[PDB]
Amino acid sequence: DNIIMTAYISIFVQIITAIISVYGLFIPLNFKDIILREILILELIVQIIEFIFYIWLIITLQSINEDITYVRYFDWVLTTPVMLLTTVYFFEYMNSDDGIRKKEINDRDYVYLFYICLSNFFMLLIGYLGETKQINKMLTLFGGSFFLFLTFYLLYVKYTKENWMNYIVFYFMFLVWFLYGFAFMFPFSIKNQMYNILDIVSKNIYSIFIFIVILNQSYKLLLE
Repeated sequence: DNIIMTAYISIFVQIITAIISVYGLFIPLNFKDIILREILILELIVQIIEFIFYIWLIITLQSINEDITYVRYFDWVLTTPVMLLTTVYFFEYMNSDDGIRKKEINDRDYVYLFYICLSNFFMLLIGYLGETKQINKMLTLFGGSFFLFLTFYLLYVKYTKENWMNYIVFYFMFLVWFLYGFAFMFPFSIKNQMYNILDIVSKNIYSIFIFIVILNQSYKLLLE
């Protein structure tokens, strides 16, 4: 009952977040702030993949004859790299006194961003091998956690500055992603309830956060 229930809740919050996000795209910004729009567009692309998974889940859960948790990885392998890119864009936005856009960041940092996504890919591959019972759960937790910590280390040392704004965003995101590893430990029903709620936080709450930053910047523009 509780997987299907939390899946419907997720889908509700997905639809509300998509509405807020699309409105966000239209809100007037200074040219130096337009990377926030670039971020919201990528978050909406993520939402397309998330939605297809959640519709598949609610339809499929009617009649299930195996642990289908592994199917989430077909979503994660596409969405998590995009989410790491939008995190980099936000930190660069936050920490750049000068206007910066994704083209300039992508062109300059291509190699480093590739390695962030490669670390993240190895995390997911180890998780997938664990989820499909090809390696034991302890080895999965250790190997997956190693690559999670490597991904966030790479993010930290290149893209953070030493102030409260940076610590708050970085460490909240880190905790949320860590809890996907925590969830891995749990039996099928509890694990999938946890993933259903975590997706709301990692994906949808991030989009709403970006929307709020856009609202704040647009108001400054209106007032000036």
